[PDB]
Amino acid sequence: EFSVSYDDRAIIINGKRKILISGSIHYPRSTPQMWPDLIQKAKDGGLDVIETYVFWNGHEPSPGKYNFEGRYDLVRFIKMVQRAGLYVNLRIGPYVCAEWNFGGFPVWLKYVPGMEFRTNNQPFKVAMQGFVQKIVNMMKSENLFESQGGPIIMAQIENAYGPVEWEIGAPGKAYTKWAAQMAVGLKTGVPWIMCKQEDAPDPVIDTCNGFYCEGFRPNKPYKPKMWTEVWTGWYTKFGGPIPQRPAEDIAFSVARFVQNNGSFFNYYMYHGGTNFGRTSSGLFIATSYDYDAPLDEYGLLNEPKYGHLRDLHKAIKLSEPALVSSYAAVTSLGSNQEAHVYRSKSGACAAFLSNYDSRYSVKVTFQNRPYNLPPWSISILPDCKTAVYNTAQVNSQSSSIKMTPAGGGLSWQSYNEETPTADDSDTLTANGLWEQKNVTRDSSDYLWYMTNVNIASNEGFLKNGKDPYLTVMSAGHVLHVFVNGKLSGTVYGTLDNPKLTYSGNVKLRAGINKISLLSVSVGLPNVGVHYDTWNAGVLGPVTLSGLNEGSRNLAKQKWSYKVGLKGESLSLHSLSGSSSVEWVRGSLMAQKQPLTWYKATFNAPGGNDPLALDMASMGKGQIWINGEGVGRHWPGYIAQGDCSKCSYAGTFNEKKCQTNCGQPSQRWYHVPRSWLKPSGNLLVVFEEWGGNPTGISLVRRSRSA
Ligand SMILES: *[C@@H]1O[C@H](CO)[C@@H](O[C@@H]2O[C@H](CO)[C@@H](O)[C@H](O)[C@H]2NC(C)=O)[C@H](O)[C@H]1NC(C)=O
Ligand SMILES: OC[C@H]1O[C@@H](OC[C@H]2O[C@@H](O)[C@H](O)[C@@H](O)[C@H]2O)[C@H](O)[C@@H](O)[C@H]1O
Ligand SMILES: *[C@@H]1O[C@H](CO)[C@@H](O)[C@H](O)[C@H]1NC(C)=O
Repeated sequence: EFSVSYDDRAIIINGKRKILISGSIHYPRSTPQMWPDLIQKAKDGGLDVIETYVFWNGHEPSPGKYNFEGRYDLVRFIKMVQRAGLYVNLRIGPYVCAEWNFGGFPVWLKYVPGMEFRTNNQPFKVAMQGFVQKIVNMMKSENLFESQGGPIIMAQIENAYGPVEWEIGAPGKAYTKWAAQMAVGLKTGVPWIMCKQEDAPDPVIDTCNGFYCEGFRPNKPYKPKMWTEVWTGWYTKFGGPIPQRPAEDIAFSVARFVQNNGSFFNYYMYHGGTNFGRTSSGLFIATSYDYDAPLDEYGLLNEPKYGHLRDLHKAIKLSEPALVSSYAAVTSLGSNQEAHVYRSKSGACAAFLSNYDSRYSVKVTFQNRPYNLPPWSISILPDCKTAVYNTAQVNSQSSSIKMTPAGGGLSWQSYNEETPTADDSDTLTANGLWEQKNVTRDSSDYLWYMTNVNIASNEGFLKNGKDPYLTVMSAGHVLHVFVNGKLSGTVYGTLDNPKLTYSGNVKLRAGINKISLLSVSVGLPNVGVHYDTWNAGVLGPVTLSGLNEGSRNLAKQKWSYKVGLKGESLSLHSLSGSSSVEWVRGSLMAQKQPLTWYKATFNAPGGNDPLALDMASMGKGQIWINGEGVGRHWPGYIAQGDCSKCSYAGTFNEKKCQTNCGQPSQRWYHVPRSWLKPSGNLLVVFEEWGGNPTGISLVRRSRSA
């Protein structure tokens, strides 16, 4: 009764070939209350398919122990897409990349004996197989594959493994063949895909990802041409600018794919949303995952992009009957101009008129009619006669963002975190430096590295006014050097160069001195060959120079360790644990002091406009609302980059249209309205660096013209 197949031309759904317009919405990057609205906006946006990864590390935070509640109710999500009458592309992975913590892998999986990620490895294959089968059976049980009458029209195994293969060699090739075969073996009833996988074995369709995919061809003539990730922008990193991609360029890129036998394209992202909590964003990925998506982080329409693409879709639909019953024939129109014509025997005809010149308009003559093609544009003629649309002629009104403060400054109470000093009587120690992930298992961003340094009272520097020199090399990502109780410096890295060295004169005194290093990870790496093996934390070298002896290798002494903060162990973020301790009030409020907790109670504003926290007054830390993790803040990290003004025309790259340079990387932090009660809301902020909580203001988001 229902089926999904495919031929050289398209995916065939229930016996009908389709030109499928898709967009990505990641279920855990918004709330269940937001989903129907997001999905409805997608539908009105002209999307046929919603595409999502599955996030293993969210769904299995402990072997055998699963989570499918709240924003992680995968089944609830898929069912809401079905209710909107849209299809689903379930990209199961379970390596997913996605700028997501560890690429989606549960951290515990690293520490399974014999384990090795994304290669021909028995522990890996068992774990991977097990979870993929769990997800497929969960879907099948509720008849959620299209074959069974459900919305899922295809699924992805792995993610962009192709590049990784080339470096890993034969074991990669064997893993690829295994992953494809095992996926197909789960008998979903619908096609399987792998992205960036030139060697995908039948019957798996290999797809394309990027800014443009118009030249791409699947690895067999009898597979449709599909573009699984049309990048709508780029991620925002802490330390980085807000990257935009011009709607006119996207529409061009899409038109250019479709005109050339493309039959499936998917905006990555259609709704980017938010990296909530502390196990969502990957290495240095900002809380905001806006991606300059057609639906902004807050779920509002990103005009004009949203509309311009709605118009594109409308035009593709007018062309569809012709598109699906012919093949693209190319007629040269000029030096740098083409016609792509889909003429069926039924008489139905659709034409695409292109101008690849990035500088000049060209007048072109097609079937006796003149067409002005703006630079870097395509005109779509659904009947081969009248241009209903052109990729550079944007007929939606633009929109910009306003954040209107609402409520005011709340009453704050503080709670100072202690700066721990090692001693003779510690619990968890070793004669060397341990890698952070290994020690913390990612239970917290924080690991204290602690040691004693003995200074003999005859030391040269003691006789004079001098201070010895301390070098702390760390694999990243932030490091606070504490000497004899006091903060001595803070060094921090970038996505590209997460490595750190602190280098400074430290005032030591005769006898036993206390060094305490606060090592902080900001998400776990999520992309790269052997990215799981990359280190975090202070693995040194660590030297103390300017002594009677030459330098002293402090990696070679006894170290002690404290995982996490005490506020974490006390859950000062939840309502129960917060009022199980006692906080400072009034005048004696923690002002610009590191490692501080702050707490306040507020009423939800009225209105139906999305809400954020203005955290400009703050440094770096985490935010909770009624015990639910809003995410990490890091307004302290100023955006660095090249932010020239750009035009839509010409080959786009992620750095072309960057904005907000010399401003806080992310100032506003999304708060889902579904997280609020009318009154008595608990706002907890751990401040890592130092900030003034008073000026923390709640804000209301609208989009003007
Ligand atoms: C769109 O698809 C068809 C095939 O699916 C392409 O036409 C084929 O071109 C190949 C290689 O150049 C020929 O050997 C085949 O004989 C053609 N097949 C058929 C069935 O006609 C066509 O070129 C593609 N369109 C564009 C724009 O390239
Ligand atoms: O899949 C979602 C994310 O993909 C990321 O890039 C993946 C791709 O990166 C290429 O540079 C590389 O050649 C290839 O091996 C893949 O790893 C995107 O950069 C990211 O924005 C998401 O789209
Ligand atoms: C990892 O942790 C264990 C102690 O729990 C230790 O034996 C091992 O050497 C550590 N290795 C590192 C930090 O790489």
